[PDB]
Amino acid sequence: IYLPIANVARIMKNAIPQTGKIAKDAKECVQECVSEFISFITSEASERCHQEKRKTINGEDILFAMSTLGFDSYVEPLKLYLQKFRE
Amino acid sequence: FRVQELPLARIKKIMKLDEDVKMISAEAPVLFAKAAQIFITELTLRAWIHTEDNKRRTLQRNDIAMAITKFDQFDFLIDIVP
Amino acid sequence: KQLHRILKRRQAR
Repeated sequence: IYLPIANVARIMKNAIPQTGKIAKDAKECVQECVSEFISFITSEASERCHQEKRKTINGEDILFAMSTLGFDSYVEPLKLYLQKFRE
Repeated sequence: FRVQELPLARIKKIMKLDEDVKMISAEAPVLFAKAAQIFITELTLRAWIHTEDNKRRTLQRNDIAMAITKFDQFDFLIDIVP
Repeated sequence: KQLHRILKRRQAR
């Protein structure tokens, strides 16, 4: 239930100085944090969709859950990424 | 790193662990792939503050634990990094 | 902002 450790590690490496190192257990920690992030947002969206008797978690439900939970700054880059992904 | 490389099937599998998730739209995993890249990058940068504050150049799990305590947006990781 | 969702996620985990 985790994203591939090499992808997580590549994103981490791009964030720190080129000379820095990342311990294996820190890559594994971030791997777990990512999965919890996805589950945390999904839980918020899924409760809302249930309250509204809707059977599909849509993109707006994920974005709204992110906005509610402190990640409103993600909404605009995600919309742009999705639009560009589909164009 | 290109966000398109993240496996959408794995993101969907994680979402599907939720007890109230029935169907998921096609776009939801795509949005989470980009969100994952933003989240990892910000968390790593915030942990690296503590790496350097401790006069180290290796990012360690304790640095991530400290970063989580210093940003409200990471409050939800309280049990993941104890 | 996250507190109620955290309490809930703990039961799910």
